Amino acid sequence: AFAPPLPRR
Amino acid sequence: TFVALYDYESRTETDLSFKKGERLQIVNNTEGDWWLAHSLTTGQTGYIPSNYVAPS
Repeated sequence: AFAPPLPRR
Repeated sequence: TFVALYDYESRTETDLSFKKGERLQIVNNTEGDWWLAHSLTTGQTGYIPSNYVAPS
């Protein structure tokens, strides 16, 4: 769960 | 061909967005956190995030 939010590239 | 597990929602027009089910050919980037794949529909580019897809 908690999809990894785009880590700003 | 890779498969998009989680719907990747891009915020810009550069990287295309894909829902759960869209497939994309991996171009490069074996690690890191951002790979570039080419959709097999319109034949365009789509920087797919290393996360949200999986080889299958």
